[PDB]
Amino acid sequence: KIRIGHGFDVHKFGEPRPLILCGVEVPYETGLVAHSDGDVVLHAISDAILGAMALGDIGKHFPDTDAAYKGADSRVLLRHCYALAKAKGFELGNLDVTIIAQAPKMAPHIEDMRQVLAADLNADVADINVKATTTEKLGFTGRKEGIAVEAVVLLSRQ
Amino acid sequence: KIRIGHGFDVHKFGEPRPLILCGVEVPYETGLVAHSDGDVVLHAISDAILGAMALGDIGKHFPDTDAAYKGADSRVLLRHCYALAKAKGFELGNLDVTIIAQAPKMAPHIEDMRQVLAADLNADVADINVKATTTEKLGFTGRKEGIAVEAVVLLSRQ
Amino acid sequence: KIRIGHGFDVHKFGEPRPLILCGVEVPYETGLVAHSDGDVVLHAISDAILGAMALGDIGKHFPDTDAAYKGADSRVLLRHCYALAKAKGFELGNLDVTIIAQAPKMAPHIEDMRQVLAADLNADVADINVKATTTEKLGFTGRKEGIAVEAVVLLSRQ
Ligand SMILES: CC(C)=CCC/C(C)=C/CC/C(C)=C/COP(=O)(O)OP(=O)(O)O
Ligand SMILES: [Co+2]
Ligand SMILES: [Co+2]
Ligand SMILES: [Co+2]
Ligand SMILES: [Zn+2]
Ligand SMILES: [Zn+2]
Ligand SMILES: [Zn+2]
Repeated sequence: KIRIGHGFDVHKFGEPRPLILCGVEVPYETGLVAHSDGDVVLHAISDAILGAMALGDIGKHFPDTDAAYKGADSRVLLRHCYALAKAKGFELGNLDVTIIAQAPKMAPHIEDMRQVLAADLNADVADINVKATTTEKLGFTGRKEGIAVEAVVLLSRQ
Repeated sequence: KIRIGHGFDVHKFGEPRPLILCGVEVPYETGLVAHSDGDVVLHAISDAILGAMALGDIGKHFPDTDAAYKGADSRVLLRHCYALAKAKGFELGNLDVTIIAQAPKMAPHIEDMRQVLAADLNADVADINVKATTTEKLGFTGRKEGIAVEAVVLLSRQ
Repeated sequence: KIRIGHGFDVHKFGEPRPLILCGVEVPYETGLVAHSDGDVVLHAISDAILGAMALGDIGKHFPDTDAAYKGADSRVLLRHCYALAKAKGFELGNLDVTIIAQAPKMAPHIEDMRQVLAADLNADVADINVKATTTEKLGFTGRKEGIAVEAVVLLSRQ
């Protein structure tokens, strides 16, 4: 059995702290506003994994009303979601992620991001893709208000 | 054979009628503007199912220019789409849906929404996921101008 | 083995040149700004194919800093991407594309667009779907500032 999932997340720029994206610190003038560490990339991937498994979403599992998650490293959340999939007998088929951001430039960090995911998903990096595009100065990402991320995943029984 | 589909839909708030989302009435000051009942969630799912089967989209099947479909119940339209899939020998593998909205609050309604889909797709609820995220006040969804939905589906032969 | 991919692209209107979408000239008062011919539909599909194969994105393979791609017909880029998949032992399972645009009207062009893809992907048109939706005058698409495209693909080992 193969199961599909989709994730989507957005956070706004403006938090004076390191910009951590897909577990990688990317140099920038500001960071992302969030309850947790603000890793919008890992959140979208986590929601895709929960989604594929019909386990709801990260708002259910890791609520922003709970101080337990304040400033949390989002790799902990990602690993929890993947562990739920593994406990149900599934593993990664393949993952494809699209970072939608006007800045910063993602290209120098893509490989480091793929390696974070290979480690946390106990996967071959050949089964993991991270991409980036701008929206050519259009919309909220084009105005540098924040970053959006889309992810799709296939999980397979084993 | 397994086949993938993707749906995306948006409607604007402002129509003085019940807000029906994934077949569930959610309390809100206004409803969604559309030719049919405005159920942006079922529309996106419908387009994902039509899309997986290479049958076009809801604009083709249930045209905005067509009086038959003025105020149409979107559960009826979803079931039309799924019946076309079944006629081609396919059934639901699994479905994951992402509601993108600042308001209303979706969490209290998720399970009711899943149960609507399990009934309308004659499917096990374990194969159906409905998620929601805000965009942290960014973009037209973040400003409560309307609601966006993304959906992905896998259909399998039998 | 089956592999999933997702692509997303946006370009802004305002280049005085033919509007080429999914390889098809669509009448409109202006075209799209881009380094290549600006075919946002083929770019998104290309990124889905690269993504499924974990080969990065069109920014990596066809950089905008490189004059070799200036004005390039985006069918060349799509064919390169698909050829990489074929070289790795994969072929099209099925493809579903969503053009997100307030104008121009896509419906008259959908079948021509599908035929471009059936040719370039050496595929049966029954495995190829192209959809369109508006965002009901919301956001940058709704304001007719540009066009966005989402695509999902399933590739299967040959
Ligand atoms: C946010 C979202 C649903 C992203 C999914 C992919 C995407 C950007 C699709 C194109 C249509 C869209 C939702 C545009 C957003 O305009 P905007 O909200 O950026 O416009 P505005 O703030 O300039 O009105
Ligand atoms: Co979120
Ligand atoms: Co629509
Ligand atoms: Co792009
Ligand atoms: Zn988040
Ligand atoms: Zn609709
Ligand atoms: Zn492009």
